[PDB]
Amino acid sequence: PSNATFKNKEKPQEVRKANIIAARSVADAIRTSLGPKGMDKMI
Amino acid sequence: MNFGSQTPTIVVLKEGTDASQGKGQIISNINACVAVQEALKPTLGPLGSD
Amino acid sequence: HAASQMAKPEDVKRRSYRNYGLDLIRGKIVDEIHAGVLEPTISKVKSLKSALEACVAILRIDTMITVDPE
Amino acid sequence: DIRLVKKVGGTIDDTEMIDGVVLTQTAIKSAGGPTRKEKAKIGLIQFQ
Amino acid sequence: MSQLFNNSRSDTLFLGGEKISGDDIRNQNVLATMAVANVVKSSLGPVGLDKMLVDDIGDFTVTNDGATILSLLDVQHPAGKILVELAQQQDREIGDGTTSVVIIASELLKRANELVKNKIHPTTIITGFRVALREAIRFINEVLSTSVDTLGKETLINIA
Ligand SMILES: Nc1ncnc2c1ncn2[C@@H]1O[C@H](COP(=O)(O)OP(=O)(O)O)[C@@H](O)[C@H]1O
Ligand SMILES: [Mg+2]
Repeated sequence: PSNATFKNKEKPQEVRKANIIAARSVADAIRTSLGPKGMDKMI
Repeated sequence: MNFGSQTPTIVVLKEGTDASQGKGQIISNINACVAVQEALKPTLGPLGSD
Repeated sequence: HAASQMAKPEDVKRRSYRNYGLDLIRGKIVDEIHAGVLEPTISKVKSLKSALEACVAILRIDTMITVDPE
Repeated sequence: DIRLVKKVGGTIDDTEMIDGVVLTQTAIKSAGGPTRKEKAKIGLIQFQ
Repeated sequence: MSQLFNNSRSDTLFLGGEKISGDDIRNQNVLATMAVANVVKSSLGPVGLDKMLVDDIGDFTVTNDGATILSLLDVQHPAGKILVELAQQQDREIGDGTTSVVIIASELLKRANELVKNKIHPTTIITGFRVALREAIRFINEVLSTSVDTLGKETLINIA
C-alpha cells in the first residue's frame, strides 16, 4: 500500500544482476569441459 | 641508342590484376562455396533456424 | 593387396602380393625385392603414435582463447 | 614428496615406474669421466 | 573457409584477445594444418620436388627434410606449432618419415573434423583410433621379414 517502504535504491539490485550475468558468462565458458565427454582448452 | 638510364620490364597483365595457376584456385573456389554452404546448413528442415 | 589378405594360407602367388605395390619411376607394379625398395620396421613404429598424439592434441580443442601481449 | 620429471620426446607408453630416485641433472663429461658404474655409494657433496 | 569475424561480446569481458568458440576453431585448426601440409605435400618421394626459402639477407635454403622446412617456417598459430615441434622430435629420434608423419596427421585432422560434423563425439573417435593402432602394430609384427640368404652387404645397400 501507500505506507510501504520504497527503499529509494534500485542501483544495488542492478549491480547484482550485472555480477550474476558476468559470473554466469565465464561459468558457461567451461561448462563443456566436465566429465569424460569434456574438451580441452588451449590458452 | 637508348632513350634513358634504364628500362623496367612490362607486366603482361594490368597492375593489380590477380591471377593464379594450379589446383589451388579451384580448391579455393570450392571452399568459397562451402563457406556459403555452411550458412544455409542448419536452416534446412522444419526444425531449422532463420 | 585385398586379394592377398583374403587368400588361403596355401597360395604362394597370392601371398606374394602382400609384398609389393606402387612404383614411381616406370609406372607399373613390380616386386620390391628385385627393385630394392625397403625400409626399417622402426621407421613405422612410433610414427603413427606420434601422429596419433598430434591428432589428439588439436582434435580435443573446442574453444580458443588469446591473451594480447603486455 | 612426489616428483614429476618433465621431458620432451618419447611416447605416452614410455612412462613407467622407477623403484629408486632419478636425477634430472646430467653429468659434466668434460674430462671424459664414466657414465655407468655398478654397486656405487652415492654421497651428497654440500660444499664447493 | 571462415568468414564474417566473430562479434566483440559485451556480456563476456576477458582481458586481451576476444574469445571464439564453435566449429570455427576446428575449421581454423584444420585450415592452419593445410597451410603447412600443402607445403610438404609436393616434396614427398623420388618424384617429389622441393622449394626454396630466403633468409631476408640474400641467403636461402633449398630443403627436402620436413624438420628443416618447418623449422624456418615460424608458425604463429598454436595448432601449427604442435606439428613443427613434432618434426623436430621426429628427426632427432628416428631421422626418417618426417614428411609422412606430418601428412598422416594432416589427413587425420581432415577426416576427424568431418566425423565431428557427422555428430559422433571425439572421445569415441579417439577410442576408434587407439584400438585400430593397437591392431596395426600387431599387424606390423606379422609382415616382418628377416634378412636371410643375402650375398654380403646387399641388404644394407638397397635399403639405403
Ligand atoms: N625408390 C623408391 N621407390 C618407391 N618408393 C619410394 C622410393 N624412395 C622413397 N619412397 C617412398 O617415399 C616415402 C618418403 O621417402 P623420403 O622422402 O625419403 O622420406 P621423408 O618422408 O622422411 O622425407 C617413403 O615412405 C618411401 O616409401
Ligand atoms: Mg626420407
